[PDB]
Amino acid sequence: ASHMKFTVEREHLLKPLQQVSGPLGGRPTLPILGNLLLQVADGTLSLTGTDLEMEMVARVALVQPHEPGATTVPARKFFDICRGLPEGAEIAVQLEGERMLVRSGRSRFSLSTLPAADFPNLDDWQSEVEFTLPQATMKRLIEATQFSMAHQDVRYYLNGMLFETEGEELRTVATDGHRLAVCSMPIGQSLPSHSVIVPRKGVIELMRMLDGGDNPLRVQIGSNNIRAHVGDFIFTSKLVDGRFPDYRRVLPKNPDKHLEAGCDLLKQAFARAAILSNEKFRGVRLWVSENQLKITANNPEQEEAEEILDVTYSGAEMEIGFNVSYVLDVLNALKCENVRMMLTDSVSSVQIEDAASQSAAYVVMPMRL
Amino acid sequence: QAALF
Repeated sequence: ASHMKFTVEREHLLKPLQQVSGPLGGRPTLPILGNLLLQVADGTLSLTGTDLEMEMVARVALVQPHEPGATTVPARKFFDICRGLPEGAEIAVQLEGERMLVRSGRSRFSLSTLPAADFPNLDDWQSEVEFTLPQATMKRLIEATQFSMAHQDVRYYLNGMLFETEGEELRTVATDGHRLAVCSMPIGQSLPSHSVIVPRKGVIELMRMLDGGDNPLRVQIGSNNIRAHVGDFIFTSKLVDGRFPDYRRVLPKNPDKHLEAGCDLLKQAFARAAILSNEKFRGVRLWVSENQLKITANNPEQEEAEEILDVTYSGAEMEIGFNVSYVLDVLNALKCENVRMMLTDSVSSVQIEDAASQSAAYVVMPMRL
Repeated sequence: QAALF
């Protein structure tokens, strides 16, 4: 364990290195958080990156003679060296004193190290629920809602995504207090009930590990941590504390005005109107009348966009204002033929959803224009 | 802009 050494084909290293460098990046703090932990033992090389809140581990099987041990090495420099070597290269790595040597061909790189003993670990924990699902289903759930997470709200429980198991369904919820997205998908297993908040940076990391086609995703949820296994990777994150809002109480109660329109026509009309909306406040005005929607936008310069669209609507006329970016985010996430908007009045939220599917639902709160 | 909660 004192003299780590391994030799591995470049192509078995590149994707693991790229993946484990995900939690890394900006804001130097502890020096060793810019490093990857390398551990050789019993036929396996493990590579780990962490930002203290979450960690990503990749396992690479070692075919060739190796000696056990561990060290840490600058992540980006090690990846850039491996990637810069020619296709098919064999990469021989060994600790020499306080340096890590990387050799291939007549190329030699001697990298600085920091001790493996200094590499931070997440505290140990106990999984309460576990389930396995296709990557495509998790990717659905996250893409349907991720845009509605808050970024830096003082309501820190909003800077993340709720993952909820209920019956046979896995559900995601995201909201920033101005808009909410919820999506649920069947999992094919009866699950205990759990509701946990994954921090927004963990959502992004989870989601970048779903490159794999058909390798399934195994999820374990504890009281304070979540872990996802895909292929040879294991991702673990802390959870966020707090009582996340109940989407069931956020959905508009009995909206009485039901508008249906083509999703692409509606999206393009809002996108053009947005050009002449206020650059900061983004307000657009919707006027609904018999089978018609009018969208208007004005800015401090007194420029004005107006779009009129034929829609399906029978009901009282009303006017309502929205941040057009929030509406465009919903329409971009729907990707369907027809959308349904369900309205109540000018001061109340609206529900937006695919006219043909109820798997996802969106709620947007209006603006007083 | 109004809030949901």
